[PDB]
Amino acid sequence: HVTKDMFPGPYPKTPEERAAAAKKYNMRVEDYEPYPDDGMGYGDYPKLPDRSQQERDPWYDWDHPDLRLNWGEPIHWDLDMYIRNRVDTSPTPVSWNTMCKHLFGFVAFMLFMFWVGEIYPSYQPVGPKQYPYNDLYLERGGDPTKEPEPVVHYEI
Amino acid sequence: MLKIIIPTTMLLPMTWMSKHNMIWINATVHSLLISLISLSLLNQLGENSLNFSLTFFSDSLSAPLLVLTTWLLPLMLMASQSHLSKETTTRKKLYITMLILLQLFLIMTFTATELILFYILFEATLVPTLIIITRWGNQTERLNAGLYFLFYTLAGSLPLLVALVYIQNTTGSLNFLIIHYWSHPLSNSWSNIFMWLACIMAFMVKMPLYGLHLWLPKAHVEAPIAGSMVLAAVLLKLGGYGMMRITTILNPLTNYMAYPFLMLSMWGMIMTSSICLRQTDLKSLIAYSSVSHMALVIVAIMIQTPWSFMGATALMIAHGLTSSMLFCLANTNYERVHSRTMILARGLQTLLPLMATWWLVASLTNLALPPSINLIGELFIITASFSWSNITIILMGMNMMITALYSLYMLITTQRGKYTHHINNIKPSFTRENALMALHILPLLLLTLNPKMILGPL
Amino acid sequence: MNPFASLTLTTLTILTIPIMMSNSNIYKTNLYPNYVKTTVSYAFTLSLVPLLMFMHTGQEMIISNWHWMTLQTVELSLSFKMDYFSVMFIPVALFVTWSIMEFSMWYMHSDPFINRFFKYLLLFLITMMILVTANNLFQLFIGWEGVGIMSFLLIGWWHGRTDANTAALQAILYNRIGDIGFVLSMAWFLTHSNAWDLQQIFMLNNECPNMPLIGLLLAAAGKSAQFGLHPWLPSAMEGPTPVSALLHSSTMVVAGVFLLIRFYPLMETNKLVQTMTLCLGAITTLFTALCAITQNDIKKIVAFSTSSQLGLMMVTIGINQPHLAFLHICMHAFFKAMLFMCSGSIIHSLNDEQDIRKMGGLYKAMPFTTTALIIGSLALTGMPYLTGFYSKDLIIEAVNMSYTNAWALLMTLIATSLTAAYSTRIIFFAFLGKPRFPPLVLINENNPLLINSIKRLLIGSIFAGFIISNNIPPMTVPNTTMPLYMKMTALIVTIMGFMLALELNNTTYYLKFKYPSQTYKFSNMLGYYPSIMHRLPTYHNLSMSQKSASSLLDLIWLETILPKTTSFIQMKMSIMVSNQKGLIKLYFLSFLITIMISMTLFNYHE
Amino acid sequence: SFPKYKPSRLATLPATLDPAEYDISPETRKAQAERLAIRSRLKREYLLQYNDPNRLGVIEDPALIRWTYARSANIYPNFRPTPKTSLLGALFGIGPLFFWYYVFKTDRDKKEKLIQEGKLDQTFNISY
Amino acid sequence: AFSAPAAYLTHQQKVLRLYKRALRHLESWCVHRDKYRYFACLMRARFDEHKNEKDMVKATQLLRQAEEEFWYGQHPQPYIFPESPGGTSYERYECYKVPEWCLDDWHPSEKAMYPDYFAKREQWKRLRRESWEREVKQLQEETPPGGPRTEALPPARKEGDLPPLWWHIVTRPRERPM
Amino acid sequence: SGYTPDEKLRLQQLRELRRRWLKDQELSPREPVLPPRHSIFAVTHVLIPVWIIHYYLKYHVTAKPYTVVERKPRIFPGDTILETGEVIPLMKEFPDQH
Ligand SMILES: CCCCCCCCCCCCCCCCCC(=O)OC[C@H](COP(=O)([O-])OCC(O)COP(=O)([O-])OC[C@@H](COC(=O)CCCCCCCCCCCCCCCCC)OC(=O)CCCCCCCCCCCCCCCCC)OC(=O)CCCCCCCCCCCCCCCCC
Ligand SMILES: CCCCCCCCCCCCCCCCC[C@@H](O)O[C@H](CO[C@H](O)CCCCCCCCCCCCCCC)COP(=O)(O)OCC[N+](C)(C)C
Ligand SMILES: CCCCCCCC/C=C/CCCCCCCC(=O)OC[C@H](COP(=O)(O)OCCN)OC(=O)CCCCCCC/C=C/CCCCCCCC
Repeated sequence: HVTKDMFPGPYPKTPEERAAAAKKYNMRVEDYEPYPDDGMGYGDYPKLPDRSQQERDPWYDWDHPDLRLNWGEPIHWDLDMYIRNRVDTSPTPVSWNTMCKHLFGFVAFMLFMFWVGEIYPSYQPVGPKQYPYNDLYLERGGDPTKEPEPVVHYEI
Repeated sequence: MLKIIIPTTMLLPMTWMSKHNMIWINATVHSLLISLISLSLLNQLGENSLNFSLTFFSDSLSAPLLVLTTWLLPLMLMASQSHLSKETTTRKKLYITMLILLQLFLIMTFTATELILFYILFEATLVPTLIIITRWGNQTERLNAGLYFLFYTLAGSLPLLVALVYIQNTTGSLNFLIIHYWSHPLSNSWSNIFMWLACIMAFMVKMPLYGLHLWLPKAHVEAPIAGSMVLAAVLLKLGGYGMMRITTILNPLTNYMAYPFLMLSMWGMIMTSSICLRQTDLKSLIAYSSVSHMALVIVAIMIQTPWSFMGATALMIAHGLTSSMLFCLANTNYERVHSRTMILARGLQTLLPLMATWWLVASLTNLALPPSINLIGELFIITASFSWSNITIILMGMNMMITALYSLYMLITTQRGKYTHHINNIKPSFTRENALMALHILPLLLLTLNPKMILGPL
Repeated sequence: MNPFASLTLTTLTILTIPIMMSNSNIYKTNLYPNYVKTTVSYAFTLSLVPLLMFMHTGQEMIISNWHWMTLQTVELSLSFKMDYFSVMFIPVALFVTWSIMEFSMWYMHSDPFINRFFKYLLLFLITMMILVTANNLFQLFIGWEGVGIMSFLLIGWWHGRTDANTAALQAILYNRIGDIGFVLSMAWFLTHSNAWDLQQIFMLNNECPNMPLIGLLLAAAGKSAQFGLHPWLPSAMEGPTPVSALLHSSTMVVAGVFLLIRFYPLMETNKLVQTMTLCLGAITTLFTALCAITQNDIKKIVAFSTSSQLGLMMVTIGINQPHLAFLHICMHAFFKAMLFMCSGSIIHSLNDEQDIRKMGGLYKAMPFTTTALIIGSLALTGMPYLTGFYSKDLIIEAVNMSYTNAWALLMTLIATSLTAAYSTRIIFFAFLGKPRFPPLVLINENNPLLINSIKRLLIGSIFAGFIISNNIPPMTVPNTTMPLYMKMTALIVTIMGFMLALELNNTTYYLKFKYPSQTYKFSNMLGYYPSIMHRLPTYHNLSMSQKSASSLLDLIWLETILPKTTSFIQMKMSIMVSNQKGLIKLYFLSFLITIMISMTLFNYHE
Repeated sequence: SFPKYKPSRLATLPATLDPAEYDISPETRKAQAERLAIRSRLKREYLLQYNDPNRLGVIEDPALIRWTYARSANIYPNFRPTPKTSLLGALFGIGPLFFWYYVFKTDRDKKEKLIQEGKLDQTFNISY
Repeated sequence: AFSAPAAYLTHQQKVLRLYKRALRHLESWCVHRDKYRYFACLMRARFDEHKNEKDMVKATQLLRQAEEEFWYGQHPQPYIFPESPGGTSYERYECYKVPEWCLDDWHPSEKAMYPDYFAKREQWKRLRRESWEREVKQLQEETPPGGPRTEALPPARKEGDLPPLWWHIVTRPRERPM
Repeated sequence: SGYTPDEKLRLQQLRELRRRWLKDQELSPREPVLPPRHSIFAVTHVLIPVWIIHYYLKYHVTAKPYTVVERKPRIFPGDTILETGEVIPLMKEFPDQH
């Protein structure tokens, strides 16, 4: 039972068109604001604030408690992105651009330290391990018809 | 193979002579019997095909497709009788007649020995589908969908026809056996390039290829449930079957004519999988899923290896079953709530547990959980692509990550969470719907038990 | 006929019987959980016999029983490998599952769907056995994805809760990132060695190249929650406590490590992949042990401890000691499952409270749980002659005495100090001091199921190290000579961690309040890794998949080029052609023009 | 006094840190009253049908229908070819295709050249 | 959750909410009870130090500074009650909640068990059917001409009336349904 | 501060109705009107499956080559072979670093 007028229309130009659009979307005129009139195809649909559903008050009696939505209120263009099973934009205790610096610094420092420790390795003061039968020539792949150069170990 | 064709033609007057309240029972019983008869075509040889006559033959590629068609007809009948209860007797008989004619055309298409007969039947399948969509669809968009379904197909197939007759003037035959035995290489000229394009584009638009796929979401969303079932399960596989038949005369041109189509298939597989992540209509999500899986099939056919051909056959069969099941699952909810918006009805596991189990199994087969034949086909195609180029594992890998995501997303949106408070008309699942889901899903696992029946002639 | 093969097959086969009975008149009664638990106990007792045969004569087998399908030259068959790893892991997993099922009989007593829970637990166990005993890569992949799906279902057990569904999907996402590498390894092995089974792969790869091993390492990093793909394991604590004790602490999450243990002949011949594995394990163990020391949820602390121990296992694999890593898996299962069960006992006693800040003095109020948790913590820290000693101590000594990256060694030592630190945190905040829970006291651990399960795992945590170490053949060369200070390194660093943690915890009794430092904020908020990595890539991916893939391309430009342009052109030409006034003057003039043109253009040229 | 918190797109500004709610005007109070009135009217309209004993089915929501229609059917009628639209379409619909074509063509040319020279180590490469 | 919200919060309401939040986060920092009591008394003294400020502008400036200090010094991992919106058992039992109208679809064999319960259910349904029209009429009378301005609902005022829009509040599933 | 009299009264009425509804959820003593050996576990769950598996392995699986392959037993100096009866000599006169 939804009339054609109720359905979303083109970008509004005249203030009367903006008032009609705000009435259609159940909004105050001073609160209603469309997307910029480029060719992207937004048309009449309002541009709501970019907060996710996690930021909504959980102690309110929402008509849909899991979605935290009320019946009849305008729905954000990107609601399915913000369903709170998904992207969260909630305020953090530590500023963004400070979490990023700390995380990147830690990761880069660990990478550099691993490279340094690779080119300054650690080992015990011992010589190479000695194996009896010409470094086990026959055991590591055979080739018994080549007579390899003998490998000899002496006592010390 | 008239022992399968004639019983369907007999289904026609049996439906038109039936008593007004026995049409569904008779049609379902005899459709199931015809499927049982068609089960005998799976006895195939290792060297050549079953050459029944001068007109019809059966290969190891077409026999599972025929079995799938004959098995899909009774499922379509079961799925259709709910929303057609208010219809008049004559219109119900006309709907069943459309379904029967579609089955007959598909059966003759998959077994034609000549390419022009194949073309004629493969175009004849258009009329019943268009009539079903534009007459028994629910919304006003169906008309537009029908137009998009028609011309997109014909703009691809009219050049092919020309090429076909041209070939018959050059080699003297369009018989597939003669064409295979007397094959000659295609030189590198502009004429040969345009012949290749004429021979390929119709099947490309049938798959559909990414960029030529816009007809599919419209047609598969606006159609009634049986229309969507037959469009996703069988009619998309016409392109793959035709491509695997026609590629025998296109070498060695394919070696470099496949590059734009390979790039389109891989990138558009990523793109359609991504599109599935932000979809408000549940049917459109399943349609874009079909597009991604068919892009995989296109890659497999284009790289032209035995492993890729086996993977393509397995993937086509598995996708047919899985996508038909998913469309039926979405249709149950639509019939309950009369809306296709995915977030309208939520928490359905609390209200319908067995249907939730069916949803879980269907979404598990969609993401190709091993050892399902979905996974077997996908893995064979991925291995062949890796042999073709080691970098493909990137794109394919990304696809495997995205698919599961959107698949589980669908499940989590419909079955989990809390139920919508104001929706109070969700009745318990009928025996018919549960039987439909079981008759979809059990053959999938049974085929997993014996996978060489869907692996094709290679 | 040498009962080894029959017994090994029967152990796995009898686990599926309750699955087949799940549609009988035992799944609808209250006797189903006991039936499943008894089946698992019988399976463990039966599996004890092939282990004895192996310990006597070192008997090993492969059984290729069913031929599934054959490609042109590649044959795929249902084959089981019954080597030392399988016959050692099966009894340990069965023992832990038996204890955890008996525990769940008491923990989940009020759940209306407890039968489905046990059915689910058994399905996970079956998939894990399929993973462990597989002889070809396809069967292993079957087990891999089976345990992944079972973990997804068990994490979202309370499916009306949004966070559980989010955590389940997160686990699936990270595991799929690992599955990419698994599939890469499978494709490389089939196209280069013409096989997916282990024997031919070992024969045909004497010097394995980088790509298959890097794919295997990516799969292992996904499955064992290493630093790049770590966050899903702590979030998997959304499930019930038995799921955390079984799947996400001791049995399933070692699977990735197990994978690298399976392919150790190939890893033995590649230095670069070994170095990558060592560095990945070192950073993982350090980062997770550093996150664990400030957490307030007990399940989170135990999960980060599990992740740190998995990092230590990866380090052990990286220094070319796979058998030590397998021994550590077996040792860690016991006390990790016991620690999770003790945490669950505390949670159930305090009305489902999980914050340690609201747990006061349980040392006297919960004596048996206190004893079990103390023994488990001592075993986890490698206290001498307990279960954890016989693996962790040798791992630390082997890391000390090898030609290895020095930074990885330093991070391993710091992590093994932080292990004792967070163990001290758990004990100090949960058991010492004065009560901090609500005044209505319902503390009660007097239930035979809980006591018996924890007691079995406790006997294991005390004696299994000695028993297993003295009954296996030596597959490694012992470090007989070492400087005394490097022989005591693990004990010394554990003692320093203990003392420092005790001091910093004792300072909390003072009447002084200070705002936290940035280092504490980094530790508590998990390096900010979930804060950034779960917001920026997800936002960009979803926003691009709407704005560009769906709207800009599919709904606008693809429409614009082919169908809309055709419609526009045809409509304009129709308007041009059909709009004539119907005046004979105009088109008879047109006829004259046509006649003249046809006489000049076509007729003059003959 | 204390280090300042600065908001970002994915970590927004808290309400208690918002200057706009600390300097208020009677116009703002009137706007808040109007907002609450609109919300209350919608809530009453919904609750009247929700508690109706003779109501069976789905309470249709015009906002949901508007959202789905705007996301699906209202997009093309509101599209104009502009420099931004044309540039973004060309980039995101053509650039990836040629990027991947160049990558794959280079890789396959290298592999083919290696195969012609007979140095690729194709031993045991039976299945393809 | 039960009370209808107002159009805005007053200054006193904001001060009290900040006081509760600050005390909760301080308890999160001060784990032990005696230390928490000491610092909570200090916080209460700091709060009531500026209780008698007659200049409202200075009061809101003080509130602003206090909220900035709270955001700087908040516990990143504060204690949450297990069933609170951030707790570990927040929506644990929502999957066990089944709406009452589902009972209308039970097979008569299922309803053959529990006869007395379904007789009581029929009585409740009769009461709701008899009360609906009076509820609607009362709402029509009591509503101002320009629509309602708050979400508050009136009580019953007549002889045997029921408070309008009571069915879905009274027939809540439960807090622990199964 | 506090409730207004209207809010208080509505709360009392709703509370009375809700308490009645919760009381009505109680079950009368007859509400669930239902309409109308020791060691057998070790036999049906261990013995029968092991019989089936042993039969299948002994007479079907091992009827084809290379289906059950065991790694060969270890041989040490001083051992005697069961089949041939051959003995293996000792180990080269240990230097005896006692
Ligand atoms: C004998 C030969 C061997 C020699 C070994 C070395 C010799 C020295 C011996 C001792 C060495 C360490 C002693 C303890 C450390 C201090 C502990 C502490 O908590 O101090 C309090 C203080 C914060 O306390 P708070 O905030 O008031 O506590 C909050 C409340 O108490 C809230 O209270 P709560 O209840 O929540 O509990 C808080 C919790 C935790 O509280 C915290 O969150 C603080 C975290 C501190 C512990 C972390 C240690 C692990 C270090 C790994 C670092 C790897 C590299 C990372 C690089 C980052 C790159 C950006 O407290 C604990 O549970 C205990 C913490 C750990 C105690 C056990 C210590 C064992 C591990 C370290 C010693 C190893 C011993 C054997 C060594 C074997 C080697 C051969 O921590 C610090 O400030 C110092 C931490 C050190 C961080 C240095 C990183 C650099 C920072 C500036 C960066 C410069 C940027 C330059 C420009 C770059 C441009 C790109
Ligand atoms: C939306 C998706 C629709 C479906 C996608 C279909 C994909 C079709 C793309 C066709 C693939 C290739 C076609 C022909 C092969 C080579 C094309 C050419 O670019 O290559 C060079 C050709 O050289 C130059 O490029 C000449 C061609 C330039 C004129 C062609 C116009 C292309 C401009 C783009 C128009 C868009 C077409 C698609 C409309 C929708 C190779 O040099 P050369 O060796 O000498 O030619 C080989 C043939 N010989 C041997 C007989 C001589
Ligand atoms: C290999 C090619 C691809 C590699 C991966 C690249 C990044 C992939 C980006 C994935 C985008 C998917 C978008 C849609 C996902 C669904 C939405 C979603 O997941 O919701 C976010 C959800 C909610 O966050 P919570 O913290 O749990 O809060 C809930 C409690 N309130 O969290 C998530 O699940 C986010 C998971 C995304 C992970 C992306 C980052 C991983 C990057 C891995 C790189 C490291 C590689 C490791 C190498 C190992 C060494 C060999």
